Amino acid sequence: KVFGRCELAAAMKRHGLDNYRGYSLGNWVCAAKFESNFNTQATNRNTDGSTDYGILQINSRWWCNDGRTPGSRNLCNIPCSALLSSDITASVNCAKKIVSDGNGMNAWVAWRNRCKGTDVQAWIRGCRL
Ligand SMILES: CC(=O)N[C@@H]1[C@@H](O)[C@H](O[C@@H]2O[C@H](CO)[C@@H](O[C@@H]3O[C@H](CO)[C@@H](O)[C@H](O)[C@H]3NC(C)=O)[C@H](O)[C@H]2NC(C)=O)[C@@H](CO)O[C@H]1O
Ligand SMILES: [Cl-]
Ligand code: NA
Repeated sequence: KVFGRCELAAAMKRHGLDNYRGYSLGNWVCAAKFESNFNTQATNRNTDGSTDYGILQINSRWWCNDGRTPGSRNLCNIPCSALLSSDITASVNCAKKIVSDGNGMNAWVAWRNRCKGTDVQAWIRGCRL
């Protein structure tokens, strides 16, 4: 599923991401835009053999199990395929765990390079909400 900008914003707010750990809704919408272009089915292979999954490109080395990343961990205790559903519930719960681990949203490289410090409130402009 390719979400619309305001559609994803309302979904993220309903699942409790608005201001979670002090990060406003626009930050999460911006991060999703540059990580996956709002496509829930996005997948990307890393050089170390791990894979990134879903709307927020969560990594298999630490957070989920895909059965093909030898030596990995599974801190969200969930199959990586569950992060590709049209329903973003699993991705949001895991992202809540990730952002609390110590380095905040710097866990997402695209957020650090393209969203951090910018006028992120623009990403929720025009949405009823
Ligand atoms: C969205 C996503 O999956 N991003 C991936 C990053 O999570 C990952 O970076 C590494 O993440 C781990 C787990 O959060 C970091 O470990 C933590 O380190 C801090 C101190 O910096 C400490 O508070 C924690 O104890 C420790 N957690 C543990 C041990 O469970 C680690 O610092 C990150 N490594 C880096 C930044 O080099 C990167 C790299 O694998 O991939 C992203 O896709
Ligand atoms: Cl980047
Ligand atoms: Na794993």
